[PDB]
Amino acid sequence: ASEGPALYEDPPDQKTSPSGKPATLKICSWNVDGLRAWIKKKGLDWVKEEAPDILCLQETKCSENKLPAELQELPGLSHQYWSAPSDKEGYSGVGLLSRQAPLKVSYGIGDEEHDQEGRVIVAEFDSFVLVTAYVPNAGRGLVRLEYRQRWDEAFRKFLKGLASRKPLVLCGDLNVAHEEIDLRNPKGNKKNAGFTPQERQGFGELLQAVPLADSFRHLYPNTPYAYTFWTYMMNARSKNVGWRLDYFLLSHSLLPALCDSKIRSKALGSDHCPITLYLAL
Repeated sequence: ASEGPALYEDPPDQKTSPSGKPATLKICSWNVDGLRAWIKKKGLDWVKEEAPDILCLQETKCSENKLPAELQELPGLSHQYWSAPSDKEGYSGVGLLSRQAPLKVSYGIGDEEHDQEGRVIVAEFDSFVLVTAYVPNAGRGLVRLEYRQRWDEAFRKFLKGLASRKPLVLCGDLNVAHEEIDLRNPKGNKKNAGFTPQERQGFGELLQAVPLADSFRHLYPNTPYAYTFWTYMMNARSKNVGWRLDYFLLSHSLLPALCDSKIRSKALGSDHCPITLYLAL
């Protein structure tokens, strides 16, 4: 490869808003790459250290009926909701674990075509709606890119609907590095899943249509080498050859409440690292 190590030190946790209000809500999002594999790699021990109010998980690869028992040993996240593929098999899948029960939990995006792979959970709270998503990969050889574009449109229109009623927080694996700054090797990936012009545009359209703001990039518009994903292959993580695929996207009305948007680079357990959002609601 042409890449060597590129340093990134995630700055300190800013736990107060620009107005001086302390953070009241702490959300953590993490593509676990297999719930049971993740647990075996002591992912839960890190959740305990982070002590989030809400935990959102993607790629659980686990049915709602076959959760591992250790999730019961998770103290302050007793309200747990799961969505998995309708075929009841072990792939994709998302989860949402919360300190308090949402006003309402929904699954999918109200479109039968896009709701069969357990990719979305909607949790409505008093002052905002939380959506966690595992966006369909464009696929090897981009064989699923045409569907991904259909997904992008439907998902975008769905979120616009939600945001019309309450402020929206979208988090999870959106499977795209928006800009060149969001991955280590933009040049060699323009025709690969996660950095096709199609996918990058879909992200821009998402920000515009709903509308939503990239919380991390809002606070750190010029910070390079901040990634949330590295291939297991090729010693990529140690060299920091990665992609920023995991986001917290906020309604514009929530920006005054934005305290910080973190990337927990050193937390192991998956090929993705956790991200954490501080909000002063």
